[PDB]
Amino acid sequence: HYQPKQDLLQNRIILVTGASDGIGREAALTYARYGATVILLGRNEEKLRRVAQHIADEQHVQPQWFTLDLLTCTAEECRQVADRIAAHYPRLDGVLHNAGLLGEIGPMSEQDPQIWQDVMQVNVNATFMLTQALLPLLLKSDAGSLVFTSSSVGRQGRANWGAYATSKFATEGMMQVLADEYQNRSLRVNCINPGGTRTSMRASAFPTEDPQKLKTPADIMPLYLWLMGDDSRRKTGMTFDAQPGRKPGIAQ
Amino acid sequence: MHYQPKQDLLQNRIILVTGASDGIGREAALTYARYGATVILLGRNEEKLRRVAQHIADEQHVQPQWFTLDLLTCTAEECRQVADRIAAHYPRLDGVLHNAGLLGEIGPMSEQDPQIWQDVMQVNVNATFMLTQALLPLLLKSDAGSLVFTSSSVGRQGRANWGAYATSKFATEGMMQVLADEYQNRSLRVNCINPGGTRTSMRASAFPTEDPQKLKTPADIMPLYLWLMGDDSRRKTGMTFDAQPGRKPGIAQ
Ligand SMILES: NC(=O)c1ccc[n+]([C@@H]2O[C@H](COP(=O)([O-])OP(=O)(O)OC[C@H]3O[C@@H](n4cnc5c(N)ncnc54)[C@H](OP(=O)(O)O)[C@@H]3O)[C@@H](O)[C@H]2O)c1
Ligand SMILES: NC(=O)c1ccc[n+]([C@@H]2O[C@H](COP(=O)([O-])OP(=O)(O)OC[C@H]3O[C@@H](n4cnc5c(N)ncnc54)[C@H](OP(=O)(O)O)[C@@H]3O)[C@@H](O)[C@H]2O)c1
Ligand SMILES: [Cl-]
Repeated sequence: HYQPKQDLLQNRIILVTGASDGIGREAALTYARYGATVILLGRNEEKLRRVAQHIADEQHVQPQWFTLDLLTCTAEECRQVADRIAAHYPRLDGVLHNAGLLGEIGPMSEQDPQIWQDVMQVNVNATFMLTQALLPLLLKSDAGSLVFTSSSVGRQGRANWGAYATSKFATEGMMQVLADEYQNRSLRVNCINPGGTRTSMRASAFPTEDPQKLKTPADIMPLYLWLMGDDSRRKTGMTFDAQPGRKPGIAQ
Repeated sequence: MHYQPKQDLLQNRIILVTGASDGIGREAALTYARYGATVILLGRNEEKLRRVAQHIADEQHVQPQWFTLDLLTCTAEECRQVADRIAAHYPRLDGVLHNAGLLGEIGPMSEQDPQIWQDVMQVNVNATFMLTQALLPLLLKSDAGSLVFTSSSVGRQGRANWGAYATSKFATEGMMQVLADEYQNRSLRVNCINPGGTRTSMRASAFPTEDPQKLKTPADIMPLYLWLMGDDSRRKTGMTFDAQPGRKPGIAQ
């Protein structure tokens, strides 16, 4: 139902994490198609260069990319990325925290403790540290938009989703704290729950699922566009479902 | 909450309490012993733990055992070693109260110390998970085990300046729900308790201008703690309960 003009994001500088594949890749491509100056973040250089070349072929402007491994980045290793961005851009109008680690799908009694900690580190701790590093740039926007990525399991825990579900609950908590802090300020903060979407992470979570029964990243982009454009400027502290009527769990 | 069980409610129940050296955990340990339980005290401060054990020994004439485990510094191995020590002395665990928690510092996200943030997540989420995992076999030996996590009002709705702590309490609720779902067809029930504003040092740290005399004490909120460990709550799982349902979240006015 949301069909914005093709220049919705013209002149908006938007950073996308996990831009090298799946939903983040589609978000980067789509934001560029809608006029934005996109900044790509990921850990795999070759995958990032590929997405950037795809965007340059269509927009005739090469977007910049930065590699940052959220699992191993120390507190200072995130601020360094913000300094590099600040050297080339005067502000950030949007930040989409899309990067995420699934970890292990299995019972709590078997959850590998190191993997548990890695999931919490990428999805929660490093996501927080990166956010802290980028807030100054976000506050230079006339109406900045900060978006975190949750999941169906971020609102209702489900058996065998261990660290990932716990990390998505944490994500919603973090978003709500930030939304309240910036309530009457220039920055809005919200979460997007994409719902079951056709990506390799989803296929790993549900190996018996038929991915053709799922919506594609392209299909769920309207919400992604809406949160970065001016139509959502009065909305903060909310978790929005990209697929409100989708039955949670494996596709039937 | 007018729950007033018989004084023998927890007779022949082995219950482990973390953060048993002060505040709510200390009160829970004393109260469970008074209601008949064989209490196991966990904390990081040996001297504090010994004092609480002695206090229970003075009244029950049966001194409960204590184990030291620092949740901020423990490894998965150290949790298994404690569960192994417990299994050596006890045949099961009928209850586990995860009461231990770290507040961190009240302040905006832009100012949050990343090391303190990590410390809060480590104690409240990661170490709480590791200990849970280590204790599941003992809990499953109970006829009706009860696993209880401790949340907060900010674990249901995030508010400004609560940073790592609010985030960790959301995580706590999530972890509890995963566990409840996994054990719903087994003998173990899993729930959360939100004690509400209670007169403790952590509460004073969270609200430095609050008059603590306007708060209920840990003793005053015990009915829910007893209820969750006794047979009257055996068909309840996956829920988050408020010890003070008639209190508006926030500073005491
Ligand atoms: N697809 C779904 O059904 C679904 C449902 C609900 C929520 N989500 C959420 O949607 C987001 C995107 O996931 P997706 O399905 O698109 O999965 P995906 O294709 O695996 O993409 C995940 C992205 O996160 C990046 N990433 C993982 N670990 C990283 C690290 N340590 N440092 C930096 N980047 C890292 C990945 O980089 P690499 O390319 O190097 O792997 C990748 O770009 C996640 O937050 C996920 O939890 C997805
Ligand atoms: N008081 C409230 O108004 C309130 C409200 C909502 C939720 N809660 C929750 O209630 C629980 C109890 O809090 P409280 O108010 O009783 O706080 P408290 O008086 O500070 O007690 C905290 C307990 O946790 C233990 N602890 C802290 N860090 C530890 C560590 N690294 N390793 C092992 N144990 C550690 C403490 O040990 P030490 O004795 O060595 O310091 C202490 O026994 C917490 O989970 C808290 O989040 C409290
Ligand atoms: Cl021993």
